[PDB]
Amino acid sequence: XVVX
Amino acid sequence: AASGVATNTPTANDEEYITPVTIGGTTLNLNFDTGSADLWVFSTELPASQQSGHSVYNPSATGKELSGYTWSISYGDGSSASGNVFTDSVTVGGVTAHGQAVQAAQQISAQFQQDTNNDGLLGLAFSSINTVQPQSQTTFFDTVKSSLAQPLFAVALKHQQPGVYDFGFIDSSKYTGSLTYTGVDNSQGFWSFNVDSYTAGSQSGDGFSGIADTGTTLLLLDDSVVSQYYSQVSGAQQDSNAGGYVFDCSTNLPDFSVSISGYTATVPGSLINYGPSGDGSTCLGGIQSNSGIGFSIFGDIFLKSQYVVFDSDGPQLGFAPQA
Ligand SMILES: *[C@H]1O[C@H](CO)[C@@H](O)[C@H](O)[C@@H]1O
Repeated sequence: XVVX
Repeated sequence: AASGVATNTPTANDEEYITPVTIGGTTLNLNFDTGSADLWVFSTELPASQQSGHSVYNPSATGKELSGYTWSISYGDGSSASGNVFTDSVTVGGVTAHGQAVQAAQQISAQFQQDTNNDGLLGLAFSSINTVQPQSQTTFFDTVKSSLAQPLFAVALKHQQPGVYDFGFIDSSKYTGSLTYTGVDNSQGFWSFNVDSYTAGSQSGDGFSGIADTGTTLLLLDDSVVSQYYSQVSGAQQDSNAGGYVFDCSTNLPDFSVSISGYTATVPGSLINYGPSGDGSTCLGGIQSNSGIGFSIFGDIFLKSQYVVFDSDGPQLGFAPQA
């Protein structure tokens, strides 16, 4: 997997 | 003075790190994200079918509603969530924030509906980017910082082992040597710092800026840097099924380092093998493209090699190799  | 230690645990392949948080008496497993400033949780306001497989907050039990306040956030991977707001008591590693704003989800995108590993996010970026409307709220850290022995938090994320979030103190046993500090630019609300140069295996290049983000799984760099790195990995190829560059799991990977205020932060090639691409017999690289955004995201791949101090005084970031 993720990219916050 | 207060201080505390919360233990984090990676999910499969270290895709995310979760830590227990008690909200109004209920413990939820949240993803701590230094890249956003919203504390949002799965709640009883979501459709029953979406509450499945999660620990949920019930606002009516203990929260005080902020009539007319809403929140809505969209993340870098395209996921999003929205809802309403309540104030409640939030406890992290024994440190309690009274009257902390809790963002109860009313709507969540598919990425979140499919992830049963967490019950929401706890943002640790600067409060300047909190999405609550009409008046933004402070992050858990900003709410408690004046009560901590020191206004900082530190993190040790590990590869398939429990790690820690230290609040209000520095545990010197978590790293080797002394910490090296660099200034942070919080103008965009992130813990942004500059690197003076990088070394990708046999190639070195000029500096750039990036953000320290516990909420991003990989190390996302400029395409130029990614190319340079993978040009040294035999048989590396992009696999859209996997999400980027993949290679034979047995490949010897070059190390990646950055020079920060004279300190060389090195990510060993073994930490760059993320794991099974989940597409055949290859493994996914820990380094992937940042999609042309203009800055790098120092995600978990990078973080697993250092003990990092996020200090509100400066503000500044401290780095040292993990012990
Ligand atoms: C963190 O620091 C506080 C303040 O010194 C202690 O009371 C606590 O036990 C922990 O060491």
